[PDB]
Amino acid sequence: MSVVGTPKSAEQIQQEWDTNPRWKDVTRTYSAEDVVALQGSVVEEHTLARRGAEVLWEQLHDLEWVNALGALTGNMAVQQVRAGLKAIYLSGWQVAGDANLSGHTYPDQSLYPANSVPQVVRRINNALQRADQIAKIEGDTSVENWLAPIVADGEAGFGGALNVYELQKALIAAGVAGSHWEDQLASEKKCGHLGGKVLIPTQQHIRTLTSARLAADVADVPTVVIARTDAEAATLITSDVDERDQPFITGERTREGFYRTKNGIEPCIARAKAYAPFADLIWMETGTPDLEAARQFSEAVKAEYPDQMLAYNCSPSFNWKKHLDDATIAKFQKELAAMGFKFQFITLAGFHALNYSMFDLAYGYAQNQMSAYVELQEREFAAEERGYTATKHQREVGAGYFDRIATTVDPNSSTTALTGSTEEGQF
Amino acid sequence: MSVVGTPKSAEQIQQEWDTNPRWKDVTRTYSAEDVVALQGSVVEEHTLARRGAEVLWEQLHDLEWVNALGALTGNMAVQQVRAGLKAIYLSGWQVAGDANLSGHTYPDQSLYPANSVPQVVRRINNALQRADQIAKIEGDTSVENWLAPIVADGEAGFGGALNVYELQKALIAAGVAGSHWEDQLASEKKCGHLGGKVLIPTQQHIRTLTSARLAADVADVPTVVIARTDAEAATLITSDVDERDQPFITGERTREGFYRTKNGIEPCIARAKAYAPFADLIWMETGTPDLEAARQFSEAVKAEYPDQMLAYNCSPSFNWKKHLDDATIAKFQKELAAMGFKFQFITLAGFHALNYSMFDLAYGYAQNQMSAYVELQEREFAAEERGYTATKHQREVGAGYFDRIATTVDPNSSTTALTGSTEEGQF
Amino acid sequence: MSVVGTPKSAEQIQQEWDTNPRWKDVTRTYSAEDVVALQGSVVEEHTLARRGAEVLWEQLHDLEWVNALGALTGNMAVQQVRAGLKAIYLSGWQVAGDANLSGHTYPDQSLYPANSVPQVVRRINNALQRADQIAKIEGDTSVENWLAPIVADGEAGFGGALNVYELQKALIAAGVAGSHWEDQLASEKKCGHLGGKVLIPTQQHIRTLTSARLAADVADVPTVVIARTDAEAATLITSDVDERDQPFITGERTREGFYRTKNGIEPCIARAKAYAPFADLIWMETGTPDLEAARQFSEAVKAEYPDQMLAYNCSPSFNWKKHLDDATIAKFQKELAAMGFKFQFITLAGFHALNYSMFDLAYGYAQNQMSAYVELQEREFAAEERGYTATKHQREVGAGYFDRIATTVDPNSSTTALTGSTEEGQF
Amino acid sequence: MSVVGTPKSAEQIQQEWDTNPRWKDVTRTYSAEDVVALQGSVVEEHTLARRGAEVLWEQLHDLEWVNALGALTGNMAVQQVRAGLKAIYLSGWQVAGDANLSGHTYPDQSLYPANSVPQVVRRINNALQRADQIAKIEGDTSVENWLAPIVADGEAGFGGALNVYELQKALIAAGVAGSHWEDQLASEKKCGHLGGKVLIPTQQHIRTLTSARLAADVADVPTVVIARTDAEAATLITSDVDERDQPFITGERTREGFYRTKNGIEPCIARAKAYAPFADLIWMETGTPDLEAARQFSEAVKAEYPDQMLAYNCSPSFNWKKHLDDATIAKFQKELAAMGFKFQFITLAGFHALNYSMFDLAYGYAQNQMSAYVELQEREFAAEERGYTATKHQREVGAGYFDRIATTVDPNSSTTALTGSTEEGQF
Ligand SMILES: [Mg+2]
Ligand SMILES: [Mg+2]
Ligand SMILES: [Mg+2]
Ligand SMILES: [Mg+2]
Ligand SMILES: [Mg+2]
Ligand SMILES: [Mg+2]
Ligand SMILES: [Mg+2]
Repeated sequence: MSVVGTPKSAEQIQQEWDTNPRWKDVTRTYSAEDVVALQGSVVEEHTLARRGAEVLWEQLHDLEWVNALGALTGNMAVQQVRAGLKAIYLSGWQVAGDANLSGHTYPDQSLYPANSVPQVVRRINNALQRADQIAKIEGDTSVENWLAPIVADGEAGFGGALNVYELQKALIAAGVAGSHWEDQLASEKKCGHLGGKVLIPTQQHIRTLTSARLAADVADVPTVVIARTDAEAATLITSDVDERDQPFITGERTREGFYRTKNGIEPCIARAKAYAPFADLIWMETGTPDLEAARQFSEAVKAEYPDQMLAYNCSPSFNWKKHLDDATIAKFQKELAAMGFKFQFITLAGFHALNYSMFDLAYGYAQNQMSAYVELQEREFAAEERGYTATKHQREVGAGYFDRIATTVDPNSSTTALTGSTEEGQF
Repeated sequence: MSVVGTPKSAEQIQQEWDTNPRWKDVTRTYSAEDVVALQGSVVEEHTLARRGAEVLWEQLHDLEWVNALGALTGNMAVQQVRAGLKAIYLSGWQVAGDANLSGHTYPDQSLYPANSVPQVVRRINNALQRADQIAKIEGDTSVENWLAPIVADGEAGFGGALNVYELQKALIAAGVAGSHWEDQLASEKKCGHLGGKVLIPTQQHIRTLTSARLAADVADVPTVVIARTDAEAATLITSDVDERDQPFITGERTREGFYRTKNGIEPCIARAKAYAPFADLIWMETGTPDLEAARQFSEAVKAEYPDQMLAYNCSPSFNWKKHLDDATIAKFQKELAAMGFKFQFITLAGFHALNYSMFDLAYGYAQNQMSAYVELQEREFAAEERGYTATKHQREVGAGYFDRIATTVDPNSSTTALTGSTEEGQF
Repeated sequence: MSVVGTPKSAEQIQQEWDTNPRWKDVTRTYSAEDVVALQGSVVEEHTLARRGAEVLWEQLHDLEWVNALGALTGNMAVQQVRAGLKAIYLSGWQVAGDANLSGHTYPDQSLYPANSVPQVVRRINNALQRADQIAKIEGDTSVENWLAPIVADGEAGFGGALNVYELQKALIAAGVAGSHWEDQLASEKKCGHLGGKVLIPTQQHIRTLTSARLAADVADVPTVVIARTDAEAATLITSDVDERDQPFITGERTREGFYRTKNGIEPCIARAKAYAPFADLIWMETGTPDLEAARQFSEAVKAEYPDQMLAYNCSPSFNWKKHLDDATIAKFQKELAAMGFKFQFITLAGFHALNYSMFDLAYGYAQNQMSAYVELQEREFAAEERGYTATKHQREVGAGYFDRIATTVDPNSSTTALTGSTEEGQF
Repeated sequence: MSVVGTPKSAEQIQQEWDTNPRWKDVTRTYSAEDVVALQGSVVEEHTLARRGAEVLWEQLHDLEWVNALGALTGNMAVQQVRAGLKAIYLSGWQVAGDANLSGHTYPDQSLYPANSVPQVVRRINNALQRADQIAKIEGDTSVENWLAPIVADGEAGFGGALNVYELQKALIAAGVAGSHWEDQLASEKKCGHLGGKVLIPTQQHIRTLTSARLAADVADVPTVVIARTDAEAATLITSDVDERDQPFITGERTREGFYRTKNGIEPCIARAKAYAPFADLIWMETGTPDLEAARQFSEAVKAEYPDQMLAYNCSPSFNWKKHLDDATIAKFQKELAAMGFKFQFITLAGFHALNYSMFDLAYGYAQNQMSAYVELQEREFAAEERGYTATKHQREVGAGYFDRIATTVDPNSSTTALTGSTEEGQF
């Protein structure tokens, strides 16, 4: 028949795990033969997941740090990369608020359908691919890599280890470069800066990270796996079964049967160390933007795992100027990078950028009608020396690219779009 | 064996068409008994489509005009209402560019799946409903009508009269208030400011408008029907069958078999007059923002149909200051409204606000990291004086509303969200 | 200013609760005031949800029993109603196997996206509405109610009370007549006839049944709520916090933190008694089709709630003729109805009818090609005596209905479908 | 900065076109450079579309003929392969009737959203992959190739050449092996055996076929392209612009402006010869199942293109025994295969199998309840002799495969599914 997509043998997988530096301090408690046993007789190639994960991993080592902003539409990711950024962050909060498959607006509590983040990963890749296609026919080489790696939110996995597995597999099918997984109970998941957070036992989250790595291995892509702990603020945990969690149990219980637990940096450091063999990066959620609390967490973890890369949420859920002055804000990311926070991200940047700009425009328009919009259009013209291109919305969205398709099919077509447009005539 | 949703009698519908001022100069070439024959034995109520269409009809007569901005996400629509706007425009261009069900970025050429605009109508209504629910528990009466009427883009119907019918039916199921339909060939559809436009015969567009009205009648809701002509710039038409079109046919053909046709305001005036018995509002696409041309179109149509309301596209596809001075720009919508342009809209407002604001934030972030974001957050704090609420993003997307559900189910729940949040603590 | 969809006042809600016999023995632990506070200023009418819930309720009291087959496509439900059944069963197992929004084939473990069953509800209603519409234009009175009530699977709620609330809300929006809810941990959910099941505490399932009733009340519809218990086979429970479950707790614990518990009919009886004030019907999963065990459960429950209706899963996961002779199989559902099992259903009827018929067809087709298909067509022709209509597939699917739309829009249309069809000329 | 998915060079593409026998008689009116120009800087690999197309092309040359049945769910394709079939047919008609993204039941008139068939391609592939995964862990080698090639319906492209391009690209991404395209007007598209069909000019369908090859070239996969002509029965055409269609134009016109045209075998032969350079297989719809008419068509076409493979629709829209005796029926497909009809398919097999099997079961269940279902279950047990496996529905849908995933993550998990199941205990 055909040999397309034949899976590798267990031995070839094993040699890769033994010799490739990518897997240096990666623990897999399953075997290579286990991976092959799950792959069927055909392995689909996942081009964008492979390329993204590779590029992300190199970047995490070659750059002083990799930073990103949350993107919830395709055009958002295109502008992030046009503006120079080298990675995209796919916030689950933002998907909950304004981009999930239920169509509803939700708080950040794993309420939306579990395939919602994968769909947005696919959307962002499609949008980047379109900018890449448009840049090629225009000879625009100002952007080196349109296909920036995407790091996406797996939340608490929407259930057990098998829901984790399927989420990761879907994320990879959509072309994700990395994914993060937090040690909360899925059925009570919260934004790390909301209350009512409930942890799961340390070993249960190790199962989740093992499942996330298994799905990437079965899919044969080196996806970046990020472990997040919410132990800094959570005062509840589902069980005391795990001996590593028992030191923090207080004995008090809730009507639901949850266990009260002592929160803070101490559970966070211990969970980071338990997750380290199972995590390419480690992220601890914090209550404030504090370089000193971050140094304290960082140093402890590298004390046992010196090569362990970390990740930091520069969260809009912090009132930044209530806590830091302008000098500290301006150095914040650079300082974190020195401590080993190699991936830093503003989770809700898209939500705030979108909501503020539309309120600003709409309130102007409610008072001044067209004068309000022309101010925006003039700001857009001005931004073109900075590299902005979306003022010409027709080309920005592919009109010239689909013209090229139409003339490739029929060079004499009288129904192409850009010729005779007001964009060609006024821009 | 229930009375729920029993359809009306023919006589009942007929009497409504005869007596309700809503149908003053509305021609239906089909009968009431034709409508009943298509309704089965159960007629689903469409609450939001009914309320939206009735509210929209009133505002078109009570206000001096109705204006709106394009919205491509739910949060966008929420901010427009929060800022005082009383209607939402749902642009098909923006759906093609950044919000359609294929996942791809597309030029405005009817490339996306035909149920994409219905899905966004449903999304916007869900979002406005969430805001309405939150305001109610917060005792916030600052907005009188959260459920602003949505006017949505039907494009060229994505095919024949039955595709038109199904699109209108889906728009109504999602809660649309009004829909607009243009006289282009669906297979060659363009943004009215792109080239390569192909008109369809006058009678074929009357068929489209009749099908949109029938679908609203069968759905038993008074949807506002908007007729759009693209004849100002189109120099192609599919056929010379219609005697009303023949005066502008030149006899030149293209290789695809299209007919060349003399473009300009004269064909728009003739098509407008032909569409007026079938259209609640009439919309002529133009190539520049020109108050004198608008007046010429308006007076010509009103000479025959004095009560005929018009709609105008304040298009971002115009380079506005290259054509008008700030004085005229400032008075543009007010002047148009006096000529009878009672619905005016900026089609791509959402695209440009989203793309510009993200490029701006990202560009600063690339050079100054957290300092660029804190600037945005401080702008958001400032805008609270004008009624902005999204700085508190948790309550904005319904964290307090879902807490209320949670404590309604279990008042002693230990896992509610706002108590202990950094938002409760820092905002 | 509009009165469309204005919410009721708490007093109206209270009076309906106190006076409607629908709510005779129904406990609500929240107030009518609470419900109103969640309704915003507009309540969408849910026509099919209201009509189907009312029809379902009346049928449960007017017929000896209501039976149903699992349906996973719209055409399936149409054929069930055409063949005389009076309710549709919407199996979550079948959705996981062959009709969920991930696009993947899954075992029955709550792996698919949580809006999947709602989408199939909406689909089934659309298909029944089409059959209804066709029947009207055909003058076909052979089916008195095409819109048969749909009873759909809400599984273990896909998370907490809030995930339950959103699933019930989406089911109602899609037009469901009733939904069922089982006392398993969502993250380890199983088909009742699979091993490895984990119970939640009795109170937590009461919270679920309360959440489901609350969403029905906030959506202003009398949805039938079914409580399912999995305690006949489950030997694991998440916690020993509820004193009603402690008598069955052994005290040993698993690595996951689960508690071993003594399974069988006695925990089912106790749980059923605890659920009775919050469930319109009660369902205990069993390991075999056994009338004697069903009698035991019915007698025990009814000894305290004599008017409590029960549901029974006539499961294809039983090897029927391994456990009963043809005489017992023939009387099975009649005997169950005499014991109060008023809703009875074959969950996987659609999966087995679909899978066997296609294997049988394809096997014959591989062997004798067209001869195998002609055998099917001839059986279809022979079934017309019994009322089968789908041999004429064009009309079955609405070609004549859309011809009626087409000729309503344009009575002179030269592109209608059934005239000149091979169906008109060969059938 | 990665070599993953680096596009081939134009010279590499040219060499394959010049030297690979797959492209022997394939005309491309565009260039290899035009293909690279559209590829961006990264080309995603489409494993299933590549493997499927390669297997399909091989099977069309190795086997006496390749026959298929229409499949509208994943389980349907699984049973077709289990029973020995080597290809799957994906019918646009069936998607309209029971499996499209609108949720509605439609007649076969391109009413559904244009990404519906790609979604079903992706679904079928997912379902075959799961059967493949299950077979591997079961040690089941009874099926040589679970990933049977999929031939899917592109209808009339849902618009112009760019709609055609996007549908082919979406079909490829979902993993299709071949796609067929008909010379009908998209806005008036019909099932070949409905009336009211409108042809488009010969050259316009060459543009569609060229557009379909271009998309496969840009996606770097050798998708099989089938050309369908509806000219046997269609009496209307949009235009007389093409001199190849003028021999049949009568001069009369309809009120819509369509041209009446003389239908039959003669325009079909002229159109097949025009399409042959742009089609891997050629299909003419017929009004009856007639071996002599089929013979005449093949001989006339092969008279000029001796190697041109043909495709034939064994349509359930024929009343088979009304036209043919059992002997002709039994030999029909073999006879066609000797004429060059290498792909033969029963389009609506799934619709009729699904509809008849559910009516039959439900009618029996209405009369005799469980006796009727046990009759089916016993037939399923009996079919196991023939290779049927779905009586064990738990493993059929992957309960064993997900158990293997669960015990790869945690070998001592206490929540696996098949151990303790009734399927293990009773089957
Ligand atoms: Mg998140
Ligand atoms: Mg590590
Ligand atoms: Mg538009
Ligand atoms: Mg009018
Ligand atoms: Mg179930
Ligand atoms: Mg009760
Ligand atoms: Mg078809």
